[PDB]
Amino acid sequence: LLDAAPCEPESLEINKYFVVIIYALVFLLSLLGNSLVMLVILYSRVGRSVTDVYLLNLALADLLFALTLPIWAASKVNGWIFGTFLCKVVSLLKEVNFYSGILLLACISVDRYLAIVHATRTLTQKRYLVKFICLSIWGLSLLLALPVLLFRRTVYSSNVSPACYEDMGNNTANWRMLLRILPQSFGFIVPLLIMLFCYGFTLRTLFKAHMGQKHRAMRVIFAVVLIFLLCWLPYNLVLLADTLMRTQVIQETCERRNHIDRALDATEILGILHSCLNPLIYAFIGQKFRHGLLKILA
Amino acid sequence: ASVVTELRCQCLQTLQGIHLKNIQSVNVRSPGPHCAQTEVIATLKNGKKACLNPASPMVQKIIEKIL
Amino acid sequence: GIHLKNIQSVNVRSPGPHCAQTEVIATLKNGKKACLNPASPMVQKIIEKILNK
Repeated sequence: LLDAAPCEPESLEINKYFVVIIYALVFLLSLLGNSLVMLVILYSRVGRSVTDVYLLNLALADLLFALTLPIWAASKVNGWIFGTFLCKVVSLLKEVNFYSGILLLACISVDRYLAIVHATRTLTQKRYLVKFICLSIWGLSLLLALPVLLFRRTVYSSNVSPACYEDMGNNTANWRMLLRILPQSFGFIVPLLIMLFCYGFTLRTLFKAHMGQKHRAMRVIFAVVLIFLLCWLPYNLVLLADTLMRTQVIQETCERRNHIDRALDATEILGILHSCLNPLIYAFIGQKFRHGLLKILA
Repeated sequence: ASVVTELRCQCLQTLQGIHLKNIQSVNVRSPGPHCAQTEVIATLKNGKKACLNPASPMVQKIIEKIL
Repeated sequence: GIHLKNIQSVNVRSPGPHCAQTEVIATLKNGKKACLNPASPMVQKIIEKILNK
């Protein structure tokens, strides 16, 4: 059975060259958009509604994520040559901001559900706790990001360049697989369920009314849900496929390994677009923000 | 040289019975973040690579004979 | 006299045209490559312990 032999890794130049351009462009767009949103929200103190605070926190999270992007792009280029301390700090910041962004999208969905379906009831008054809810979300993100800080370091290998991986000891692979449950449960499935429920009932109540602007609201809700799905679902599906392959549920082969690695990298590139796109989908699609930005040009 | 998002075991199957007359060098990696098992990879004189079972006493004998 | 806890991997290169002496190269957790004396039994003990690991 001499067929067995090491599966040598393969690297391409085209992906290296193009990924840097993509990351830089996304960095520029995200920085500009978040700066605009923060400026618009902070410049005027009138009309500081709950959604204003939610959008401010989302913009801050996206700004930090974009600020962290360039080091990650350099790492993708040449591997993590930047030591251990920076690996820990940057991984912490990236994961914290990602978790906070997702949970803030979920919170905005909850707020819209409370403000539309339950408009007439007495429960809606529970939407004036933006401060404590946002603090709780940030604290939960920091709590969830701990494993990255505790078990991350550079790993030196012969086949591959150094990477800012996790080092949990002899059984590190299994523990990494177990820790992957958190990003895919508190990061994809739970927020997805909450968003689907809230927006489904919002659509149900909107379709039955006779308001003038109902159709535009329905289209905006569809756009938000589809953007979230397109941005995140592919990466999560590929990660689940990788977990199953490591668990031997699906047959493992060198060609499959290369395909899944390429898919992981591509889906990470795609999902990075969320930081850049958020300012457009949530904030700039509103009349108030546009009017305020036009005013501030004075 | 190359960048990989995640690390995997360098071997899938486990072969035994390599002739030292063909082996050029041997590499041994303890179980670390890369993988959950000890891996022995032998590079032959013709450029081919092979994977050896750590539990095989023959593999240990070959390694010590190399040393 | 490299401690076990710092050794990540060991590579043994047999004699060849480019080198007439057996070489033992230890890659440490910190990424630095060190040369070990093949005649030292400590290297063999390290290899045996790693294999039993």
